[PDB]
Amino acid sequence: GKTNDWLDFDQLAEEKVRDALKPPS
Amino acid sequence: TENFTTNLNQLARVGGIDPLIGREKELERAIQVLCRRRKNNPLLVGESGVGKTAIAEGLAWRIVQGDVPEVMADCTIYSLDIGSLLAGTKYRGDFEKRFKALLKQLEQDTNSILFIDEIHTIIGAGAASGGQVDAANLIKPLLSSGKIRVIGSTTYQEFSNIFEKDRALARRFQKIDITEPSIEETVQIINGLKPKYEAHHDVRYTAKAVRAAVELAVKYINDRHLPDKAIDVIDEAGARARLMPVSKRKKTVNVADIESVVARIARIPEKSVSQSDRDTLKNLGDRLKMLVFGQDKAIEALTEAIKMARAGLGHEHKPVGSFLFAGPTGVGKTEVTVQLSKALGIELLRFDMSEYMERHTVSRLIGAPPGYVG
Amino acid sequence: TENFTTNLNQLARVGGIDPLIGREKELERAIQVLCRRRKNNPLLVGESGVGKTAIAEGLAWRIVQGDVPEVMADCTIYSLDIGSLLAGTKYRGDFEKRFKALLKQLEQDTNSILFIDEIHTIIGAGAASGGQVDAANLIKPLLSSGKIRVIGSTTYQEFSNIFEKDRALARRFQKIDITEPSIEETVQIINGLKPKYEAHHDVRYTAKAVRAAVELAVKYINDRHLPDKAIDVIDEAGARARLMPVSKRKKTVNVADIESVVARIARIPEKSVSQSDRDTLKNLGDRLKMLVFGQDKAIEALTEAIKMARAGLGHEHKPVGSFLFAGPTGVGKTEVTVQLSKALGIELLRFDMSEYMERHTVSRLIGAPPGYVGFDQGGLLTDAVIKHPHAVLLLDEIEKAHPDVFNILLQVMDNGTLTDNNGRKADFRNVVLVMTTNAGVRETERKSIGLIHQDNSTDAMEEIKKIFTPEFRNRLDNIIWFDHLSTDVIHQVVDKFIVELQVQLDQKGVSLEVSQEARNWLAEKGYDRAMGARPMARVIQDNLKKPLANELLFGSLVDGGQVTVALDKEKNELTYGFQSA
Ligand SMILES: Nc1ncnc2c1ncn2[C@@H]1O[C@H](COP(=O)(O)OP(=O)(O)OP(O)(O)=S)[C@@H](O)[C@H]1O
Ligand SMILES: Nc1ncnc2c1ncn2[C@@H]1O[C@H](COP(=O)(O)OP(=O)(O)OP(O)(O)=S)[C@@H](O)[C@H]1O
Ligand SMILES: Nc1ncnc2c1ncn2[C@@H]1O[C@H](COP(=O)(O)OP(=O)(O)OP(O)(O)=S)[C@@H](O)[C@H]1O
Ligand SMILES: Nc1ncnc2c1ncn2[C@@H]1O[C@H](COP(=O)(O)OP(=O)(O)OP(O)(O)=S)[C@@H](O)[C@H]1O
Ligand SMILES: [Mg+2]
Ligand SMILES: [Mg+2]
Ligand SMILES: [Mg+2]
Ligand SMILES: [Mg+2]
Repeated sequence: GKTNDWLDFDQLAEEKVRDALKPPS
Repeated sequence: TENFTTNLNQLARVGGIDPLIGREKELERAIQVLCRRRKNNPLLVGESGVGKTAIAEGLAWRIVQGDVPEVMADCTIYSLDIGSLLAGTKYRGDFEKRFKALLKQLEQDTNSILFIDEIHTIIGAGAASGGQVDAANLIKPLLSSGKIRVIGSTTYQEFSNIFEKDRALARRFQKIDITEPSIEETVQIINGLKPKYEAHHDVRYTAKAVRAAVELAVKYINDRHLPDKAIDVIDEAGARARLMPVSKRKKTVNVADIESVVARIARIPEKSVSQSDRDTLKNLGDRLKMLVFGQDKAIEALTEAIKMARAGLGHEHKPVGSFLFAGPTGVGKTEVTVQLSKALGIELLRFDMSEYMERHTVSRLIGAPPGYVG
Repeated sequence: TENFTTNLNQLARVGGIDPLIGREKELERAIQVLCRRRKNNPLLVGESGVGKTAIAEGLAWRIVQGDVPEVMADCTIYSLDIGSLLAGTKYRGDFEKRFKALLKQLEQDTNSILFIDEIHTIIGAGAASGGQVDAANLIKPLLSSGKIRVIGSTTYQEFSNIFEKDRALARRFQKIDITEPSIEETVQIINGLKPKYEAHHDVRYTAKAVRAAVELAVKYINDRHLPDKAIDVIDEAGARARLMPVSKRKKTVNVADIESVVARIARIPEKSVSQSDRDTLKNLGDRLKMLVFGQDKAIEALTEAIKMARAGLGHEHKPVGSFLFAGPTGVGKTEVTVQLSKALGIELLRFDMSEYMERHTVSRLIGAPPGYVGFDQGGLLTDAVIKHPHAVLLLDEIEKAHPDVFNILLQVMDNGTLTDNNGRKADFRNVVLVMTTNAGVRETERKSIGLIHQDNSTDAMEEIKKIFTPEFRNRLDNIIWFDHLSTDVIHQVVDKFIVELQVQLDQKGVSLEVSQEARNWLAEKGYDRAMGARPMARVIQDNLKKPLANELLFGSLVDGGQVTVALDKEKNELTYGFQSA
């Protein structure tokens, strides 16, 4: 027959961001 | 806490939750798990439409009726909303403060049993780029101790792909396997739910119609489970009766309406063939012979097979007809088939087998196996 | 700081801390690490349910009890809560203040130990947008200096995937590997914890029941570790007695109760089969014989194999039965299997092996390896058996599949387990494997080039040997050769098909009557030894269904009416009486 070619599945990292407050006075 | 969670018990009194029919065996093991000293957090793993949310929500409804055990009585179920918990949590600690407050409330109550639907989501709750602090990690100390009881409902694919990977959380939750009920059990469910559907649509379903929907949907409709399958034919049939007969809308919903709805959902000829369709079947042979002269035997085999299928004498689990047309070139082997589709107004799925000349070409018809290109 | 941490010593004194039985060597190593001059931060790496938390919390129990070394006496163990520390740290630096303030308390005491369960969480903490400062970084200087001692508990997956990545933090923590206890060790643990569970449920557990739970769970449950796995059966068992009405009976928890709990947890048939199941099982063969005629040998193998499994004489690790139904076309190779599941009320896992004709198609069964497009989908065979452990696995047309696919079944037939791509281990102990094959059909159809014909039946047996390797054939319980349908059985087949036609007509209100002479005529016209029962439907379809279908749609039969079929000897042609009525 013919050769069998496999395909990979790239996975990209994803992140979120938190926030820090600071009272003016 | 009131914003993030909703009291299912309160909804039951006002009719928010539908009645729960049967499922005594599934519920019997659910109270035993909840009564456990530790890890008293029952999980409900089953396919879509089996009734997982019906059993968790139904438990609250059953508590109002008073048919639950004494232990379950005086308990209030709370349905956690993940979106509300993670809403406006941009500042660090809002998610933890809200989640910790909820856990403290449940522990203080000593009788409230949380219900987290689609529990796979908490594994991927609020976190930073490298932050591993999630609801699953926070709730783990309490689940093992047994201070709080948490009901969960997730599909088999989600459970294995996501929930199972987190062995620590999976250990705390005791899986309860839910399977689609029998045909006799499904009709009982529809009868229990029939008043709610009848009131909304202002129609009345006959006993024959309900039974027909369950039996007809199991056979004709596929890729959908039995509780959802039957309920879809009941809900959809009610709507049709309400809007189509604008003048003096038919109150009753006969078996004929159920058959028509199943045909649309499954895109197959409806049972109890109509007069217009009947004329086509008797004149099919004559029409085909005019287009394709000679080869009367071929037309007789195709037309007779179609008549039996529509008549209801067709094979239960085999195609309408499998025919091999072997003959000389130019005798109309393919013309009799192309014209047949035109006469019946059905799509012609013409697959040329010249392309599939080697074994490797089989992957094109059925698809490539997982992990390979295409 | 009291809000953030819980005093385990005080907790154990009043209510209980789930005391630790044994683990003397594990505790000794942990105590040794705590006594170290530097990096005295013992870590507890082990599988889920091994008892890591019990060891750390159990240390507090022993300290209050006094059965600990003098150096460790008068020591306070505090269990840190990560959520409490970060609950209100909205403002910048609030988390650092609380964490730093808490650490100072430990240094001042000099005899205080901190227990951080799920220690992987501290690695990422208090990082709002880009902050690299976290509990791990803040605690790192103190750990190296050895001023404070912090016990840790983490799973192998969590440790390697996240904790090991932090090389600096890992260096400070001296890993202590916790290993699953033995059967004897687990019963001792249950006995020590038996009073707590008994008081909760007001039940009692016999010594035999405790031993049965550990042994039975190990055999049928293989997704959890032994300490929790055994305790799960003991806990749920007590609830059953409590749930059942006190008026009828609530005395103790016997071996029978333990078997029922294990059966539901594992979704396997309950031992000590009920009378209802026994009645179905004894008459299973007779019911199958009614549906399938002339294949009694095949039915005997399936019914006897199932009987042995329920009786308790089944294979310890192999499936209920590995049967290769090799026979000619249309001899009932799959009718019995399809009707066996219906009679037993179990799901039928039907897999067509014609699809698996290529070597690369093995991924469909066990799933794609990690890092590929189909890793999420999983294996169709492993997923199906996991959902339905007690079922019938029908691999139709196995010979058509590639020889490589047969190798996958070797472990299934021998060890009753197949590993998925993810690594989950399926259980085939309760699965009735049935591999139907049509090998030798062409050989039998072939005619010998000789004056006298030959017994081609033996030729098909040799072909089986070539197609299947000896190891595969040896694992099979027995190869059942389905004999060609005889003339006598064919008559019963015609009656079976006619009955099916009556069911279809019953829905439309039509009743079909077929004289005995008419049935024989149909059988003789369409009786083919090679083709089998299938041509019977073709003659019935053309003779019975075809005239009835024209009338049903364009005749008297539209409205349900009885019809009589009779044979005309003069013309040797069936006569149909519509009887419009
Ligand atoms: N035992 C039951 N009694 C009454 N209604 C039921 C029962 N089981 C299922 N239903 C109904 O069947 C439909 C689907 O069941 P649900 O429990 O809502 O499904 P689900 O578990 O949310 O499905 P997903 O989201 O696909 S996993 C609803 O109308 C339910 O009320
Ligand atoms: N029996 C027939 N009656 C009328 N027209 C015919 C007949 N057979 C062939 N034709 C004409 O010939 C055209 C082409 O015939 P085809 O469908 O190619 O024949 P075929 O024997 O099915 O071909 P193959 O599959 O290539 S051997 C039709 O579209 C008609 O125009
Ligand atoms: N030697 C032991 N003595 C007493 N109880 C034990 C022992 N080993 C384990 N346990 C039980 O184990 C449970 C608490 O620890 P486990 O859940 O086994 O482990 P764990 O490390 O806390 O698990 P996670 O949270 O899933 S990493 C309780 O049921 C304990 O009684
Ligand atoms: N002994 C039998 N009793 C009743 N029906 C039978 C019998 N043998 C075959 N059949 C019919 O066989 C049809 C289904 O085909 P099977 O018997 O499952 O085929 P098979 O023996 O697996 O051969 P292949 O593999 O399909 S060539 C049904 O219509 C059955 O009624
Ligand atoms: Mg749901
Ligand atoms: Mg052509
Ligand atoms: Mg733990
Ligand atoms: Mg077959």
